[PDB]
Amino acid sequence: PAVMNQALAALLQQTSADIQEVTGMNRADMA
Amino acid sequence: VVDRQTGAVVALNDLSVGRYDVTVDVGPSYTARRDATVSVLTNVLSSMLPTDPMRPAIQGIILDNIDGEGLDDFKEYNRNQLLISGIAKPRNEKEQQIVQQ
Amino acid sequence: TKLDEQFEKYPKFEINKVATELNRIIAEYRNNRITVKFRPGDREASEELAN
Repeated sequence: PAVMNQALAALLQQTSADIQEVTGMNRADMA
Repeated sequence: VVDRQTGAVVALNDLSVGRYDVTVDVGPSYTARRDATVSVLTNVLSSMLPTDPMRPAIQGIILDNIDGEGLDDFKEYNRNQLLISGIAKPRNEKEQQIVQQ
Repeated sequence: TKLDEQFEKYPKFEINKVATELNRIIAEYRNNRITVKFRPGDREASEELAN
């Protein structure tokens, strides 16, 4: 049957985290 | 004796005066004398219960030393309120013979 | 590299992550701007002069 290599999952998780990380006294904190 | 003064055409250093009667110490660095006075009087405050009698006098003396823009009328009113209660010690120009009178 | 008589280039992705704290510092400054203020002295007419 089909298999999922570890590199694809690593890229999926990493990009999913990095999009949110990059895209954003209390008023100053607000982006 | 109520004033400490020195004067000469060129500063004269008397060798017989001796050491002064002051002590050298360290403390907070203030930009102006008003900041130091306000800080010390504020530190004196907040240690007194609300019913103390000296609190209005302390508050008036603190507000006397504050500096700002467009507070002329308020400052004059505070000075008059201190003068009529015998704390300001009028400096013998007009308020000793007008306000005190 | 040549890669069988070509010049295909290496992929060069970028993920900027050093700008968030810089933007935080800039916003912190711009939230509370400062300027020059003149303090009076021990004279009879320093208040009006400073004003």
